[PDB]
Amino acid sequence: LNQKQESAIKKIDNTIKNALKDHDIIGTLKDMDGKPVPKENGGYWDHMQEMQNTLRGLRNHADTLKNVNNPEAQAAYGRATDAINKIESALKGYGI
Amino acid sequence: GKIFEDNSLTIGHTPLVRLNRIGNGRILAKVESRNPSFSVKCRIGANMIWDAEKRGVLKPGVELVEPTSGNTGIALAYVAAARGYKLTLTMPETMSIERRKLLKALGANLVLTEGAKGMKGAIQKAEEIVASNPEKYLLLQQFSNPANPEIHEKTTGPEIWEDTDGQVDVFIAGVGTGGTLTGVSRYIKGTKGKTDLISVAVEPTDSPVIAQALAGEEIKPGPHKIQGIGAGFIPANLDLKLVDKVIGITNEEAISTARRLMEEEGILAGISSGAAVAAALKLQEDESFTNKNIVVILPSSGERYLSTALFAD
Amino acid sequence: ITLRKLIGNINMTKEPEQQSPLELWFERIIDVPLEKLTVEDLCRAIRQNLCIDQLMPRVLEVLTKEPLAGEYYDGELIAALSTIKGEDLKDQKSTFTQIRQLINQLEPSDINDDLRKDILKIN
Repeated sequence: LNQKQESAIKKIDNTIKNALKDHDIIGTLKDMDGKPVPKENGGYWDHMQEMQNTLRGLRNHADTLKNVNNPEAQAAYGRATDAINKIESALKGYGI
Repeated sequence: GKIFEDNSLTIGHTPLVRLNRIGNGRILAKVESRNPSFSVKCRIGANMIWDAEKRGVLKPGVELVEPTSGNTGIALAYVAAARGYKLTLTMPETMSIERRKLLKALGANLVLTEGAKGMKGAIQKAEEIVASNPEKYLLLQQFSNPANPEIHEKTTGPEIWEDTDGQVDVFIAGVGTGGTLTGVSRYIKGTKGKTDLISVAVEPTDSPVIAQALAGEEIKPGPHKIQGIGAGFIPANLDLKLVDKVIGITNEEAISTARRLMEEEGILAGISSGAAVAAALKLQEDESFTNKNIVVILPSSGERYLSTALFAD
Repeated sequence: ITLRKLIGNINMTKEPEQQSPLELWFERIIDVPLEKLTVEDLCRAIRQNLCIDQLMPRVLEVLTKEPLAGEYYDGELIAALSTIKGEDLKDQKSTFTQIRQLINQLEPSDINDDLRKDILKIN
């Protein structure tokens, strides 16, 4: 009923909510459509790889807090799954 | 002779072509871009509207509505044009100008939704449109409509049976809505009683939700580049009881295998076609499948994606 | 030394109002020399295949002080290194193996364990 470094992980969810910009999602989708942003060297920037990284952090931190019997921690968990749902909802069914 | 009464009735009877330079010579590719709107979805665009007519729900004044950013939208567009229906497609605003032009040319009405809301925003708007007059609008619901797998049980399946004289041993199909795999399996395993058939679902490694579903794991989807499959959930039209095996394909295996199909076989191929073939090749490195007849679905042609990273060398 | 010195500006030339988040980000770190790149910047530059060769020394030092360095999650740097193609280890091929050693000596990990495995199948 009291926190430890689950603190260091509740902070990381909320500040990861400056990595859910509109153009972060829209770049992910255009990668899905096969239109990644070209570099001049040849090859592409990979915006959907950044989105996979963001999902991984959020998913990991939500697991950290999943069964922590504490109100502050359960609030951060709901925010992490609201954000995961926000991303999943954009992609599910896309391109079909 | 045969004179078709409109373009929707021309679906199917797509060729089964042996792959000569890819694999050992036992991979059979069914080229579903040989279809009125040049994808496998042509079949479900037709039958889903035929079924709606047969059910009586589609009547004078009733209009069609579906959310889709993919080949289902093209399939519904040509059928509605062929049979005199009004179609509204809801879809994200990330859709290209060229894709909008193709649909408008087929007479479809387009509703573009907020890009960051992705597909759910397009799904929501379609539901709000039908809610504004449920008697005027009808939702096709490609993921749940059993008319989706019904046409593959009535057409795609039988064609594979007839063309192979029943000697198909493995059937491989990437899963978007699940209809292709479900109906084809359902015909060959049920109607013809070949329970021996090994049915293989193909999905992306970066969104492997079918494999998660059969392990009892929690469903954790992600972005992937194999356009057309990999919905990120288990659609109602996917009957998991019929899936014998699921193979995840990486983005880069699908691109290069699709490019192999074009350069080595002369078959224009999209990413989802390269992925299904890549799964056949992975199955053939197991020596238990070395002498089996493998039928693979090739859902679309690479020329539809001429603007994409599929063409980078 | 900076990323501009190694590879120049690999952005398609366009005005910032027309640039994607990674194009923008690259212009913010291109003049930042390697030794001061934040951990977040380091992971992303690896993920985005930005002269990984010359980044290894910096990665080697960030991990010695903190083997699970990362911004978005612990182990992110190892996760990024998991994405390296061995062929682009030109002159730092030696510095990489020094890193692999530090990585092959640990106790607590999870979905990271496959990344640590994937690191060891690149040569």
